[PDB]
Amino acid sequence: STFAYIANSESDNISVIDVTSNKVTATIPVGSNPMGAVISPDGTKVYVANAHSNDVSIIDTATNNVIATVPAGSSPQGVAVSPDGKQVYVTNMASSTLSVIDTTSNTVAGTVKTGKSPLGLALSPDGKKLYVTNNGDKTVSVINTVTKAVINTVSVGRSPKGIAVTPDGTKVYVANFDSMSISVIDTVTNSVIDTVKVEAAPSGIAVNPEGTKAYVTNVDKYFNTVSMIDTGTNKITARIPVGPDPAGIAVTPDGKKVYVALSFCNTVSVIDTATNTITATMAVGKNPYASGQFIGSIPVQPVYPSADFKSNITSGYIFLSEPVQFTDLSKDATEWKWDFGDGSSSKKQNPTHTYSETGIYTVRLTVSNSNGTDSQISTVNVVLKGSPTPS
Repeated sequence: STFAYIANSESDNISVIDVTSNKVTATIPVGSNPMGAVISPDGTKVYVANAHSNDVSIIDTATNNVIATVPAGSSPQGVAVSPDGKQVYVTNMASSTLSVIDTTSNTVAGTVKTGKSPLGLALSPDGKKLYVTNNGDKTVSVINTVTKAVINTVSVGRSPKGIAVTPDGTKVYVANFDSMSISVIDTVTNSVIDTVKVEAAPSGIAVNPEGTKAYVTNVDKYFNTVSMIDTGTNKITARIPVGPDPAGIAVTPDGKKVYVALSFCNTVSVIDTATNTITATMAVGKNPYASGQFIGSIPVQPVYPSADFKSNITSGYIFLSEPVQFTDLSKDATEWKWDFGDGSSSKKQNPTHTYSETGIYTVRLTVSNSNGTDSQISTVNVVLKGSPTPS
């Protein structure tokens, strides 16, 4: 049960996607301008940064329900979850602070002054060090999660954004958006040990489970790509063309797929890490952003409805003004939404419809329940008696 949680900033909701079928299985309303979603290590909770409502939504992965809303700082952007799931970290861009949230009480247990305009954050594997990119300061703040103090300020490039730590915790990669480079930090000394020059504006960063490769989203008018970086040489080895303004990015836990949210297109592109090719691009909410750990396996899967139906159409076609009987065959559905493909619709389970003009119509059935949604399509050929029949 592996899923992706995409924050649709302009529709104030979260798109849940089954990474196995690349299908959106649910849409969860949250706060205002959700800019980030992250799943806890155990996969039981998802945390969402609502930029315009200065708070965090907490979602129960078993029911897709928001169970709480914790107030944060000014303009929350990114979230990270401690290895045990007891503390949630949030970057507050406008107030240049970091909120530390206690998950046993779901309340703010600390506020740390970061660099100017913090954005990206990534936690060390042991959970003791948090790394924050101060986007408006050309620096990364290294915070001691125990003392809640910045123990070191690493100098990086201009407008640092995306940031990630390797699985073995030896290196932290930093995307310097305006400097067209990627800083590499040695966690042992918090020293920049290498700066990788790139073709465009590096934005998001994600290291694969093996720690061998790091994927980077690069912004450039018309030449947007998803680049790869060999963690052993710190050199780009491949570039994959993607839609405009790629931002956030994540690798699936099995390392087979790469998810990229295209805010400008209201879609999410899926890449096969084996062939470095785009194997799918699906629609989500408006202005999707997905930073950090937004993909993970959950122990309990919510009971999703399964759309399916049939009609009284036998010959593959139907005559003009001849009624069509639709029978719902969906599983675990409590709500129906029929689109006949002619501008009319229905909310009845088993609707009847008559078309007023000949033609080929697309009939879509969208079923839903407290946990999510599912859809089914069907083509209906309406013709006159004696007219040519379909193949």
